Amino acid sequence: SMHHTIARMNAFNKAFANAKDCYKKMQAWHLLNKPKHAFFPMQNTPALDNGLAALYELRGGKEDAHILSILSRLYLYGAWRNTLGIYQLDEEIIKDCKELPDDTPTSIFLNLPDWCVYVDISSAQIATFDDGVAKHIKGFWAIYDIVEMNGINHDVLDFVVDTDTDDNVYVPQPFILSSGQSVAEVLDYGDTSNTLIKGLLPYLLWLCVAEPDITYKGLPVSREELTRPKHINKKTGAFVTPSEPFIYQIGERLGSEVRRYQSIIPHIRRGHWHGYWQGQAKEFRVRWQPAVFVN
Amino acid sequence: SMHHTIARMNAFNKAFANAKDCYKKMQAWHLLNKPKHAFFPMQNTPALDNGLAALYELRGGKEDAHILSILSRLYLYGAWRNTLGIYQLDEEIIKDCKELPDDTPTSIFLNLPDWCVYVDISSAQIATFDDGVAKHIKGFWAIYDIVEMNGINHDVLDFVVDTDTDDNVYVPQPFILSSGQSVAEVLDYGDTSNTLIKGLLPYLLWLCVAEPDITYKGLPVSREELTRPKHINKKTGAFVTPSEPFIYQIGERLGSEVRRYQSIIDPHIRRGHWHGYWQGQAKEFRVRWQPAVFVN
Repeated sequence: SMHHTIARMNAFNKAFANAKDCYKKMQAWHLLNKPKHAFFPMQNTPALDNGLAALYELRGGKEDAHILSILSRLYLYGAWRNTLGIYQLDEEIIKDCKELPDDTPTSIFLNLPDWCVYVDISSAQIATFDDGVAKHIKGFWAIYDIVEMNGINHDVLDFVVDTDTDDNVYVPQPFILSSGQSVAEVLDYGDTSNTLIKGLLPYLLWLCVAEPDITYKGLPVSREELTRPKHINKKTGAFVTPSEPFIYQIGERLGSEVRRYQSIIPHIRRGHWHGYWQGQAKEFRVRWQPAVFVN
Repeated sequence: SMHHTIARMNAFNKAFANAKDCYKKMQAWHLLNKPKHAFFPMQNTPALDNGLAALYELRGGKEDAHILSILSRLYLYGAWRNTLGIYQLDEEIIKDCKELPDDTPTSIFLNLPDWCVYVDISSAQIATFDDGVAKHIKGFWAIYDIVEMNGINHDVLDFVVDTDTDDNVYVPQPFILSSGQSVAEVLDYGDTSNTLIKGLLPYLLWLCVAEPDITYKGLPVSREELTRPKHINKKTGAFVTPSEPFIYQIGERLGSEVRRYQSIIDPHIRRGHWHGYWQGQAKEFRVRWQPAVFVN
């Protein structure tokens, strides 16, 4: 079957007929500017379509839900349509991804493989509120952004929640990274959004660490393999985009190992992230600590 | 209007006709044993009703959902009906209660005023899963329990989620306090349940700290007042139970200042948070609320 994300993206592309032209504009901007991490800034989305810019210029247009939905979606799909990476977390790893080492640097989240990735965490049974209603979080997109605040561009990681519903709120939730501070400092000093983000970072960390457990159709994908540069027509400048999503498993091998322990039935000590230091010119390391089997 | 918790409790008391007798048995047990914190242990609920005990003895009775629900509800309501304390958190404070310090002792959660309290956190917009469905957490009960694990008694705080739904899962989620350890240790080191509980602890802390903001119908209720001994008919041994809930506000005064600052702004507000610290040998703990401040 077609993934519900792809079906909703296609339906949006039909219902907003200018979407493909907007994606073409975004590509042009990216080729012009060549940003270090993002594909196209959320800030520039109003400029992409003149009718949307006009409606957005009306009083209350900057707080309209439908218009921000379309703009957020243009930003999201414009970055994501170039790779269509879907990463499904193994349930045994879901139940063990709970937190990050509190001293974790924001810089580590600059290590994502693409401009935008989709992460499937449905087994985590996390919910949220598109206000007025509680909904199951099927997954989320992580997508880079460039935000100019008081004269300076800032590296931001935006999170877009996917509840697989018609009225899904696609508005991104930002998480600043352009500082030498830690996750706790950005998140915990400076909140609904922050709480949500703080829950999603342990899952996203798999696409940032040096030693992940990523497989494609059962074959291991190394970190070098994941980062291996993709090949934009060099004589035409056009973008080539996938016709189907690329669906990976994260932590399947690990899960498989855990599933063997449970089959035996004397106890399992679950895995977790583990992080530490490396006085001056210090460094960070985070590695997964696998579940171990005792007695 | 009648609070939904009370309506569901009455409907349960009607649908399970032996409930009141079971509550009387619990009272007798309490008077015999006089535990330090709990009213009646979850462990003894199968013994309360013979038909339920018989169905519980069947293969798969132990894991049956309906039975477990009845037992859970007897345990919950038997303690809670003696006080009917409902504590509603103020919107401005709910929003600033996010976590505790990891160092926070488990012992501090022995400071609750009743055997069982209900906390209304509707505005926190927290959700959960009665499996297959996502639901809004309207509130939760915190209720003490006493559990023998491997031959020894243990002090436990149980959490019961309230989603205000017919098929609500009333099964308690335990949290051990007998250790002398900290929240982070008991929880994180040792999880779905643990995660939920971790989220709930910041709200429950208001009923444990030395300087809370609790008001009843606009009147301050001090910690000494809250903790004052209640009056069991001394000649008869009967329990007297409230006919209506006692509804308190937590953080209403605090919220009012915060509202005030917003009014002026309509300059910034630094939000409040819990703040904790130490007090080398024979050390002690302190937690206090840090209020929101107005800047510029």
